[PDB]
Amino acid sequence: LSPEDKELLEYLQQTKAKITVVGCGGAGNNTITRLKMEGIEGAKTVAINTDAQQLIRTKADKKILIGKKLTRGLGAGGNPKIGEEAAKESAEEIKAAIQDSDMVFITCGLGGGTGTGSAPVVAEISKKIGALTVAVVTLPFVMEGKVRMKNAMEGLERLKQHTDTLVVIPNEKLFEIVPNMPLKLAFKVADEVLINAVKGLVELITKDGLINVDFADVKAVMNNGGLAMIGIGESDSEKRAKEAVSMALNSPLLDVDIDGATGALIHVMGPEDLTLEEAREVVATVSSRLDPNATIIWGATIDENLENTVRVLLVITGVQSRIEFTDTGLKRK
Ligand SMILES: Nc1nc2c(ncn2[C@@H]2O[C@H](COP(=O)(O)OP(=O)(O)OP(=O)(O)O)[C@@H](O)[C@H]2O)c(=O)[nH]1
Repeated sequence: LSPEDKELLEYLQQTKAKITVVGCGGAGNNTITRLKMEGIEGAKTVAINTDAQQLIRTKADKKILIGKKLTRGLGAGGNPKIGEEAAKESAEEIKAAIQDSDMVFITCGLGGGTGTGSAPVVAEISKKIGALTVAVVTLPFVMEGKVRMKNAMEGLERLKQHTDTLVVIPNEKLFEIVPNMPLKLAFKVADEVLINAVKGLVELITKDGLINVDFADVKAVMNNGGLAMIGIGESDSEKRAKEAVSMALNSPLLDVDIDGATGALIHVMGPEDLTLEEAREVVATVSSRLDPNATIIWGATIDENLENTVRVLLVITGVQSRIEFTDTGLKRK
């Protein structure tokens, strides 16, 4: 290299795109374990919990037992205030774990005491250290009771204050995607949706695909993404891409009017035969549903184990104006 280049290269050393995924509580730890095992690209995994038992069986690059003094390696018994206090007690440890992150993804299942209470604290620390802060959480199933939903919605309001983009997945809508879903599989299905949303979002940024995804562009869209919801579709039919995206756009997970969306993140995943043209069609389709002024970030990657199905992850941002937060859940205005 040359003097100019050598300098630049060194610059590239300091600069980067450090991404960290933080799973709080049992549901959050379960998600992290999966990401670590199946291997998530270009991202560090961090699991935190008050419950030492759940944490020890979890798998991640780093684990943080929060609230030692407060809970003594025990769970929060459903009390969000314990999770919040616990996270505060361990702020320094959490800070050390996500310290040099350019972007932090916070994931958990809202409704319990740990995830609900600590997620907002992790988010506050994430922004204070200057990282693009994104949350991807789930709301509980109706069958879990109103207390769990209230605590979740309150935690959702608190989280909303400290995140740059808050992606919310309504577990209850999973029953609209698979009507005859056996209760014993309800959480195994939610698990699948959570992983696809988080891994899908993370890899859209870190995984090499048929087209480059610029981190700066991702920042611009998510810096003020506000409240976001997802849509998931997949098809192996003649018009794989067309059907997949149609499924995503009509997904019950995307429970809101999207015409008033400020932006979107689109991740097209398919087998080795996936072309840029299919991905283009997915994006073209989505763009016609959103405001003509919305910013759309998209990518297309190859998923080794897909065979001949194309999957589409959609993330519509800035829909807070079309949603209302109630103690019973999210309601479309
Ligand atoms: N996908 C998924 N969601 C889960 C699972 N377990 C529970 N949930 C959901 O996540 C919410 C919070 O549960 P946990 O993560 O177990 O709770 P916690 O944050 O650890 O809180 P405490 O046990 O009170 O300390 C529940 O209300 C369910 O909606 C799981 O295995 N997978």
